[PDB]
Amino acid sequence: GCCSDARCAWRC
Repeated sequence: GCCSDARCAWRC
């Protein structure tokens, strides 16, 4: 589950 870059992840 990848979402907003400053808190949630980009790597999935």
